[PDB]
Amino acid sequence: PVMADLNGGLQFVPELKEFTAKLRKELVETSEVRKAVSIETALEHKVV
Amino acid sequence: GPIKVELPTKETVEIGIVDYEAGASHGNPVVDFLKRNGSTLEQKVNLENPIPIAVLDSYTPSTNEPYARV
Repeated sequence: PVMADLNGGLQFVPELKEFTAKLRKELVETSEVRKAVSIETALEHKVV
Repeated sequence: GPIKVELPTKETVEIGIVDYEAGASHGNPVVDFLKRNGSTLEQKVNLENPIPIAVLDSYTPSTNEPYARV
């Protein structure tokens, strides 16, 4: 019986769950903060 | 104006200031933002229903000279 490992080295990353959650959280944080700040700036320009 | 933060004793202490200056403008952005994002604190609170006190009758004097002179 043959066992082929096609995991691309992902097994060496420690705490994969936490690492991926951190990556995704940082991405959503960036997106939402940018969107909300742009909306607020647009409203302030339109009112001024 | 001052910005203050509520303390665990429900007391407010100052932690910063608001300041905004502009030339020609069509409105105030600070208050617009605060209205859209904050809540208004009103010191007046209305009773469940008004409580009638009385209906009274009064008369204006025939001459305004005494009040004018006092």
